[PDB]
Amino acid sequence: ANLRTQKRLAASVVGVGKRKVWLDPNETSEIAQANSRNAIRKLVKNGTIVKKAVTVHSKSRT
Amino acid sequence: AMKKVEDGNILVFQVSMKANKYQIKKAVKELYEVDVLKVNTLVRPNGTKKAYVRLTADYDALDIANRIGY
Amino acid sequence: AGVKAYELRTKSKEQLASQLVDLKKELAELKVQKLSRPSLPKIKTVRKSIACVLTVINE
Amino acid sequence: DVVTREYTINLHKRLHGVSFKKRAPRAVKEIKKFAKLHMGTDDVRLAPELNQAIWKRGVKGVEYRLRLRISRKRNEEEDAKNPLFSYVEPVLVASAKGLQTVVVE
Amino acid sequence: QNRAARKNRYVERGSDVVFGDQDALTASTENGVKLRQTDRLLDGVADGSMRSKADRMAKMERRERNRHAKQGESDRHNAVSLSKHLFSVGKTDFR
Amino acid sequence: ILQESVLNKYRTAGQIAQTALKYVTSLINDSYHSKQLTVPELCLLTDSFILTRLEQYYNERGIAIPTTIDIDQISGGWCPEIDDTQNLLNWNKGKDSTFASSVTGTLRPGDLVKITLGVHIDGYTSEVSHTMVIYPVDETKPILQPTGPLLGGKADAVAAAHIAMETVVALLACALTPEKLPASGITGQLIRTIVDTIARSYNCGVVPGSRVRRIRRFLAGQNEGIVAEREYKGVVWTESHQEADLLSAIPSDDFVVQSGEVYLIDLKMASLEHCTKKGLVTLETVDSYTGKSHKAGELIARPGAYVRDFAQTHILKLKTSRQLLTKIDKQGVYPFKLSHLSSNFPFVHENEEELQSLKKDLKSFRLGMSEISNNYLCVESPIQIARWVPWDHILKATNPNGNLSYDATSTLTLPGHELPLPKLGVSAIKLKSLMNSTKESISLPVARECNTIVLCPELLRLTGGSKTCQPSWIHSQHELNPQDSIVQGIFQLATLAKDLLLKETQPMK
Amino acid sequence: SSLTLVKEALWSVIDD
Amino acid sequence: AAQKSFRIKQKMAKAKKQNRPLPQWIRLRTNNTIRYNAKRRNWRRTKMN
RNA sequence: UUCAAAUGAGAACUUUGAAGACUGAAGUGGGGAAAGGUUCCACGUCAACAGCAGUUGGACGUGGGUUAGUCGAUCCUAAGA
Repeated sequence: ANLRTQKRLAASVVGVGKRKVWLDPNETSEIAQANSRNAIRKLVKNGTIVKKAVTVHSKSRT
Repeated sequence: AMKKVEDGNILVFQVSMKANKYQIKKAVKELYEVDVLKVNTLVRPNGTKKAYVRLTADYDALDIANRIGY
Repeated sequence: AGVKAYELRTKSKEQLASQLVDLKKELAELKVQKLSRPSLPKIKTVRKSIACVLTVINE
Repeated sequence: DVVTREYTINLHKRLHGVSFKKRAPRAVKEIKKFAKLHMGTDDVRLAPELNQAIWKRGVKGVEYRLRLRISRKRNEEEDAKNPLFSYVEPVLVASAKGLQTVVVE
Repeated sequence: QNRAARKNRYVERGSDVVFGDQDALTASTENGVKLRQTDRLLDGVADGSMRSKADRMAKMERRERNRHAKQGESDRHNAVSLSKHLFSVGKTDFR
Repeated sequence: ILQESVLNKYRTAGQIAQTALKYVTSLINDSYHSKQLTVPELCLLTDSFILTRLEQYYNERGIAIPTTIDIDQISGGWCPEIDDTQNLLNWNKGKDSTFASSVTGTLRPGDLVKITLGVHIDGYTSEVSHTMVIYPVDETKPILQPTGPLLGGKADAVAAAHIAMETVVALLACALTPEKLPASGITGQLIRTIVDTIARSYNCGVVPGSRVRRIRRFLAGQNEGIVAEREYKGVVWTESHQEADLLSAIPSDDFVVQSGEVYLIDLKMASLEHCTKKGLVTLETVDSYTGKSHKAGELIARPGAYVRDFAQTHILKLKTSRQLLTKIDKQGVYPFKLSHLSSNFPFVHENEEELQSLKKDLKSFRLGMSEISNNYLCVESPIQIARWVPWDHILKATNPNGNLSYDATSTLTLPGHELPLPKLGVSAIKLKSLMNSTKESISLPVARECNTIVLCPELLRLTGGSKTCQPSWIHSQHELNPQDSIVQGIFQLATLAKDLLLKETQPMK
Repeated sequence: SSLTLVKEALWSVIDD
Repeated sequence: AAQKSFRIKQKMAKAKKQNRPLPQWIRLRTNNTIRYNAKRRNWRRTKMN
């Protein structure tokens, strides 16, 4: 399969880059069925696609 | 185009290159007996002219789409 | 098939204009089918009938 | 035939004099070699956790000794060569120093 | 866990019993087009036997170009017979 | 298995169909024979009635077959909406008088009306149909029983339908007893033999779509042309059998009917009083395209029934389409209209404002169905007219590739890879070409009779009966050749049924 | 030549 | 570009409508010499000025 | 650069995930002018091309897509014609 379009659309929907967004590899057919931002939003809320919180840059030392 | 119907009460036509928004308004009003709110035009990459036609809320695009056949 | 010029030459001006309008409506009705089916030969006949009527009028 | 065993492997002497940008993939290949030697099967499946354990200190900082669990298994596939395959997992322990190999239930 | 498991299992609707095993209603078209999409290559040709005839003919005529290693039916780069600059102390035209 | 739960569900599904049949046959006599409703107005009223009845009794339950009213040429599929009435006019405006009944909705005299419908509960279904006939009125008579019997080929057709119906009923009744059958135990060989000789006696050929078959839960044969199945025991009479009978999967040999089973009968007879010659009886589809041809005999229409192929999936871009797909898949695997899926459709009370509400909903549903159909999720159940072809054109034909001609842009696949007559190596595409390629474009009139039965010791006939499908008295000829094996057997069967036990379910008041 | 024979037999049956 | 003149856009539209292969129902014709489109164009191979 | 799985006849090169690194705000980022012209996006999809490979592609086949009273041209004049 090929979830390139889905990763792109999920990034554009959630408002982050593709480096963040995460696709669970088990729900592959359910993700590949999606070809629309509404479906990607459904997968965002149900817990199939998540946001991957930020890589930290601490300033304790500074 | 079909989504734009229910979205904005909008029809989508292919029209002449020699035409303009006034003529398109007049032609839709003459053929299909409807008042038009605005017309928006573009020229496609294949050389034709596309026109989005928004109808007033009095008239519904679904009726005209059923009347035409598509 | 289609119209006949010798038939139209007897007709009047208003009958000819009405026939032209009807042919234009029929052609438009066919052009919405033509986008779903590729082959639709009746359009040739009506499109040439329009030309025959216009020729008679100009004559 | 179907058996699981703990082992420890000295990667220092196997990677002695290896390019820094080749040290960790060489550790992967040497672990596959190790499993093939001990079990006698060509197909060897590492775990991504073992890959993480190798690549934790980057290409050129792999630990000198690692503690592995090699589990031989059947191939349930339709039909394949290598009717058995080895599956290597990591053992996360205090330190791999001072241990010897033992069979597991 | 047992509450959730007893809520989990299914009732096996009739949609399943009909169309689980079955598939391939409105089978695979060639160019992956919808019902109304205007396929130019194959609108005129109605039947599959002559469709295969035409495809085989195209594959037969493609060969001498594929031998010359063109990027398609559009690569017509034409190479000259000889270049003047390649044949020629002081200033020279190349290093 | 025939449990009490199964068979009482069959009964209460059947008698709803019976009383709805009585309702329609009520209404038509109210409208025409009595001192005026159109076809599509009858149809949704009948379906409203059936669902209003279904609500009282009983999870998967509803209408298997939407009520179809064929008229005088159509083998099956005619069941239009109220959307399409002006469309039918302004499409068929330039054509000729034929199909005027189906085009306008008003029925004429001498018009052979084949009604059919069905109802299902938890997958257990019951179909029924009846060929009735219009005949003008008596005015000087006080009671006004309408004047004149029928005489011609349509009369032939009705006679063959009724006689074939009763004979196959009796045969499947003797299926219980390995006795009480004239040896002149039971097989599709015998069934096809007796029905073919009845058809030959009355000079009315069998239509390709007709069949007699087994039923199981959710698997009746409602579609029979679109969806496939491996386990299908039953008999059909198509062009392959026509050519084989002229010479001398659906296997007929390894098929002997057994106890404890539910069966569907569906017989279609196409009359031949002209035609002059030997010839084939095939089917032609009706499209909405005026522009494919110039001839006036062609009918132009849009089918109303759909069916959705639950194996495929595709996210739609359109809100209306996705909501309509919800409404569809919450219904079952049986065909449906757009009117069935709505808010006000059963018509608890009925007025013009509710019909208007339904029309607006329909205007939205057609937009949804556009995208649902452009993607191959739902398909149309086609409108098929019976059409006659003489063997002369076929034998003089030229088919430069036989057994290899697909039709390639037919959308369903199963009517595409048919090969109706493997001998002579002609397919449906070239057969259509030959059917069109001739001024002998003779379309036949057809009569239809459909019943559902179950074998326990009695034959419990869940449809039919004398209240239902009592025949319009007619005046036919070619009335059943004596002096043969099979005819002796048939008459002995008819006499012996009076004792065999045939139970029949009555309609609901 | 099977089509020849079956068409011959079919002509035979339809002509009478 | 992106602020074209209509002349350039018209030429581009002609080029788009020309950018096709040859139909298959022309192979099947009596006395057909044509087997491919020799005036075919691609944005990367040849420029159309 | 690596590990597993998925897809597939076939995976060093495709997809997802798990790791390790890089550009390091005078970027391997986000947008534009000239030029190009559909290369954009989707669906199918491997004969030729991508100096290995290829299930992938700016390739091949078929479609979709560019909506302006307010952004620009259009108007003004500059050197000049």
